[PDB]
Amino acid sequence: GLTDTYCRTCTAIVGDHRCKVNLVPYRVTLTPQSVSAWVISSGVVAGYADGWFTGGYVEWQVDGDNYDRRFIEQHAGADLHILGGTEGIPAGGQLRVYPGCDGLAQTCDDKFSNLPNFRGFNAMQGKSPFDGDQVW
Amino acid sequence: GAKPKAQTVGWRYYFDIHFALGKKVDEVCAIRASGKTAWKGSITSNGQ
Amino acid sequence: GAKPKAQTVGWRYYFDIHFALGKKVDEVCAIRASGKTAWKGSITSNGQ
Amino acid sequence: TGVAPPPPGWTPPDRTPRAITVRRLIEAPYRELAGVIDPANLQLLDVSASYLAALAEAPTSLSQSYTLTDRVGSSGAFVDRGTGDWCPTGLLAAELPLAAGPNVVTLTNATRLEDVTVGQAAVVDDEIVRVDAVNYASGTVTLARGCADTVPAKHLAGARVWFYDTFEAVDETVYSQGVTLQARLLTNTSEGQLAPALAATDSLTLTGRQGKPYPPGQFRINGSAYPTKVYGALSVSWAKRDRIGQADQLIDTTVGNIGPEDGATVTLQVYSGTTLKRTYAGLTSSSWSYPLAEDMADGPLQDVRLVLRSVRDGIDSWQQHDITIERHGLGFRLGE
Ligand SMILES: [Fe+3]
Repeated sequence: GLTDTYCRTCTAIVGDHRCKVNLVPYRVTLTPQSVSAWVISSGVVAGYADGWFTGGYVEWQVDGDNYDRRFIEQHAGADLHILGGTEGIPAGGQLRVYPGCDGLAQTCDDKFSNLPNFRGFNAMQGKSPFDGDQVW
Repeated sequence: GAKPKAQTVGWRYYFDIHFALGKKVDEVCAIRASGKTAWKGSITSNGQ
Repeated sequence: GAKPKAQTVGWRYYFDIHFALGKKVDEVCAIRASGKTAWKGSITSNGQ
Repeated sequence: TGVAPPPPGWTPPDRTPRAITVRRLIEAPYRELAGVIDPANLQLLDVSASYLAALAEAPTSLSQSYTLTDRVGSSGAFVDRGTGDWCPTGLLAAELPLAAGPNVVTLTNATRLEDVTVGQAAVVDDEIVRVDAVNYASGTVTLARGCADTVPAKHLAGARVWFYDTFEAVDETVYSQGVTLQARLLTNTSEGQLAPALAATDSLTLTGRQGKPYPPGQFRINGSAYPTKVYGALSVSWAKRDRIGQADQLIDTTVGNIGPEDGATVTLQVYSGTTLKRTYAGLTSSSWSYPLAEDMADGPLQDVRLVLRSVRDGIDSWQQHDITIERHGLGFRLGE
């Protein structure tokens, strides 16, 4: 139950109750062009910069009001890499894809402008104690 | 010759440190250093 | 009377210490003490 | 992978001593020697004795003090003379007019303003002044003009003010007048000392500042200080200052006579704007009037230059008064 570390990165999953970032505007609905064993390719995402979707997840409706979610290893051009393979993904079903946050403060503010809620500690201190040996 | 106009017997060191006490806290009561009570009181809102 | 010819403000201490860093080592890069880089470089053979 | 590691490490302090950018050299007046040298040794000091002092500003907050290095002439090896603390200083936001008595001036880019204390001796350009009041927040201080062995002078905006009192580096060695020195200031930090190769150099010419007698004090003309308007009869009043009696006390021009000095007199030069016409020496009174005999010979002098100084045994004061005044009255300026 620690769930706390004094590191540079955000230490928060994009969209959690701590980031307070609304992903609904960033939702993208698309029909995949081609599905392979490990790669799902679509031309619509080809218009975004490389790594835009890295760290995001893909959710689609299985039955009723329940959706199955899959994380994305990497995004490059028109090809998306799916962790654990693409098995179970419908070839023509409607898919919802959300972006992913790298966690860097520059990434957090330039893309999402959520710097005030940034949970990371970029440049407060790395080691400096007040009971060391020589300050200089 | 004679006693200097002034003598540098020691230096005063100033440092500006930023630190965190953990997760959200309600009230800070006192600060103790080297067994001497430096400050005692109570603050419940962001301030100086 | 007057300012002494010289004043002993401090002493300089010299020590000769022999120590081992463990088993065989390939290269020693730098030495850091009290947060200050005393020496940086690289040596791969027995020498001064 | 997607995540990237950001820089944060330890952010080591950047001590890396720098050379001093703001500094100055001065000659110690009799005021400090009186209060720092015992009478037995002081009385044996000849009139030609001179002492050297230096002032500097901290380039970074990580520097505690600096080392003083100097040598005689342009050749030889520097000999360490000691270390000194940083001298508080500031910049004048507005010009300081020529006027005796307290004057309110605002300072910009002030450093170590908190440590300043009232009654200290402050030197700007070539004038020594005394602080009367201080405002920490706004950096506004009141300065007494024309104190010790100095006289008021025009100081344009941007002049540097030094509060050298108790903040000066002094070389105890005694140097005779006329010798030129080369000295450098080396910064000191916990990481070590600045390498001399990077230290700025400067030169100063000694002038026996302590030896020369103080100039006259209260300089009032016809009851007015530095007037451009006088109605006819010319009356000039001056004060007699004795350096030995004053000792370490700062006395401005507004104070009355403090007695003369043994063998010290007053000399006045009368000019016609560019040319020297009359010269009165050996003056011992506190006032002088232009004799009627020379009024017709020189005729009307609408533009009159008044030069005042003190001389003893042919030793003229380092500074002097000089102003060109305009006369009005009957026979003077009836073109209007
Ligand atoms: Fe974030």
